[PDB]
Amino acid sequence: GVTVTPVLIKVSEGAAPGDTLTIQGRYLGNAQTARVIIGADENGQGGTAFPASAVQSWSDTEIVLKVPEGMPAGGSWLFVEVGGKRSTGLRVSVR
Amino acid sequence: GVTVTPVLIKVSEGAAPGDTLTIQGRYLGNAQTARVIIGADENGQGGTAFPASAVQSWSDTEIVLKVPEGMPAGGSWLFVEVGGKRSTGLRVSVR
Amino acid sequence: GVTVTPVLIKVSEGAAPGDTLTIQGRYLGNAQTARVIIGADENGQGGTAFPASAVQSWSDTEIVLKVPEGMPAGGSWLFVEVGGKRSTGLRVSVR
Amino acid sequence: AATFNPTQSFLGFNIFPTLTALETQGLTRRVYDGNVTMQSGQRSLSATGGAQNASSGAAASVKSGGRLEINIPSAAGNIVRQIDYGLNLDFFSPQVAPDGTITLRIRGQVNQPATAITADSLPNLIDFTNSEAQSTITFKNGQTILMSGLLGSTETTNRSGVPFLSSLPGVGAAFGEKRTEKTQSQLLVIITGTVVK
Amino acid sequence: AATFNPTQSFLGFNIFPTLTALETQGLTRRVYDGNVTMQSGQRSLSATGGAQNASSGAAASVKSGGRLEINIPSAAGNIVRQIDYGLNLDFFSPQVAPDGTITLRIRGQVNQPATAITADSLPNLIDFTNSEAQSTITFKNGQTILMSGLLGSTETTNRSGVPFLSSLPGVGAAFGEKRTEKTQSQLLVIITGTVVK
Amino acid sequence: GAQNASSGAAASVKSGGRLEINIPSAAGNIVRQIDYGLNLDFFSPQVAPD
Amino acid sequence: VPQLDQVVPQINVQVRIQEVNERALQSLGLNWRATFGGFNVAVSGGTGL
Repeated sequence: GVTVTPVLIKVSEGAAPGDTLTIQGRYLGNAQTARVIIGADENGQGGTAFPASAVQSWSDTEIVLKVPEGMPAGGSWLFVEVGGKRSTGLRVSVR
Repeated sequence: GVTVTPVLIKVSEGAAPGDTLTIQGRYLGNAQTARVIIGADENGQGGTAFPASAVQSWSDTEIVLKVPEGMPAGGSWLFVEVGGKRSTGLRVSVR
Repeated sequence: GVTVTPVLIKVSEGAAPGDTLTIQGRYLGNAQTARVIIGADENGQGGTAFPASAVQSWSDTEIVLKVPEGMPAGGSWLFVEVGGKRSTGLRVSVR
Repeated sequence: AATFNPTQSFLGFNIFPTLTALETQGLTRRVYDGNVTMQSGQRSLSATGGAQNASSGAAASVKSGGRLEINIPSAAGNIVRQIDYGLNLDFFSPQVAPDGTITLRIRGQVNQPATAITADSLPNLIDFTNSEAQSTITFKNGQTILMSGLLGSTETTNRSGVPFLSSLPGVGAAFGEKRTEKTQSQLLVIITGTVVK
Repeated sequence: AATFNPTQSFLGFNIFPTLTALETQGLTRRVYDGNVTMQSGQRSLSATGGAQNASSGAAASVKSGGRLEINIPSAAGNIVRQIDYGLNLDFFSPQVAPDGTITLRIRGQVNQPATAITADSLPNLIDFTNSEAQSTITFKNGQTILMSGLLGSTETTNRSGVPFLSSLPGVGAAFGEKRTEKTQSQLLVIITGTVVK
Repeated sequence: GAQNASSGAAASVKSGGRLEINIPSAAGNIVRQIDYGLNLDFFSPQVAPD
Repeated sequence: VPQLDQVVPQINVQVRIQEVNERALQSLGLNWRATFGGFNVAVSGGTGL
């Protein structure tokens, strides 16, 4: 059902608990079909998924999130998995 | 949880006991997740960590410290360890 | 604790007993951690250390001394040993 | 690679195995620390002896390594060059403010010939392992700043053998080969300076 | 590298070992101390004999070593050069103040041909081990200043053998090889001067 | 005196190798440098007060 | 002069270039030759029957 690889083009700065994280891409799907994973390595392994309650908006070209409490601070990789298919990643800095 | 190597870009001068030491970097994390080590060699071995009470500010791109009493005077290397991952070092001169 | 080699950049002239000798460098440490040695050869061997009472000022980039009585007149080499680590030398002329 | 022979028949079972295993590591370090003393409005020096050098326009310099002298006659102008290898540090336009703020252009370069020069070499193509950086930085008296950094990594991880049996975890290497390589690298260029009273 | 032979069978156990171990040190020093006497507003000398030299524009000079003379005819202008090796010290623009403050540009250079010149050599490419520095300094009568310094270091530390056994501490060398090398270097250029009454 | 593709860059970083080419010609000598490995060039880096 | 002599920002820019490649090969082939009375049949991959 999902054949095309999602592409991540831009993420914002900051990402402290309570801040707003914006992601922009191309084939990003639905909030009912996909999920955002943070804290992963270069290959997408590891990492923890954002809760569904963290999603403020989700279009096919933009995702807006609220950073929860308990994310791993430091540098890590962010991916979007649409229908089980992994996107291209971007490096994000959790505060 | 921490996959990206922190980068140290700038340190200030001086560093006498009671002075303010400022460090600037990129993926520097949290004061609850990371620590600053001074007095190390080129490879990060040796050295003593700053106490948690020495931290005045800690963003992901700037750390501000108060130099305690008892640090080894002379030249040495400074590193930041974020989530167990070591950064690139800078040479610092403890007075 | 001291990993970086101190660098000696400039010394003043004269150095007769009772004169003021100024040394400028980079990683020169503390007067409680380091000492100045005069009368050494090219390799730092030999030579006599200045007394601690001869020190007027000691920053990490400048040392000011008072030349005592009894130093060996003639040409010789001056070194600063910071934490047991020897610097690069400069030739000095004791009057 | 299996065959069948309907005309003969071997006696019993023979297995004729052969094993091979190898491990390796390496680690190369190379460090340079250069000082130069200079003035604020320092200009370049034009000596050059008639040869062309990439550090002619530098206010200050320090070198250690080798130097290739090239003298090729040509009808459009002779090629008379100098190529320096080893360590090259060039400083351009070093203005200093009354505060003690230092502005500066620094190149810095480490290079080696890829293969040795053997007096049968021709100056028409030379290979020169090389690492370089250049930029302008500003810092105050006594501070330390990173001008450039570079982190690398590779991996090759080949594998070959019997279908579906060479891919089994652990015992896969009993039905073919396996090979993996990994590399890391780090390059750092760090600058500091002081005012000499 | 293990094999099995199901057709034969050796008698007993044989071990056939072989050991190799090597250690080495080296230490090279090379020192030069040059004086030149000169005046404040001293200008350069233009003799040159028609050949081009990198020290033509120097107010004062001192050399010791060798000198390559190059005479290549060309249609764009002949290449007539001199390359000096050994020690070269050049002084440019030596103004002195009534205080006794001396301002000066100094080059200074130590170099050698990498391989010997053998009368079958051609002047088209020459290799020339080299170390050099140049800058402008100012100091008062009797003081001493470092114009340049350079500290180096290398390390190679290879290792090879049986997987997981050649990496064991101490006994690892019983299952393969091991090699380590380390190098240090120091280069210092120091200047002093006095007024001659 | 050699021609390099990164001459007009405001900042640079390289790691790899470098080919030096000296070919005499009557229309102008070919004196070039070709860099391989990694080349990163930055051109015209303006920054706003934001 | 006060506007042309102001402090301008200093920045650090990081660029990451990443490249991954993967391969997979799979060969399989039977190559026989049968001889019964009068007949000689050979089947291969390059040439057919």
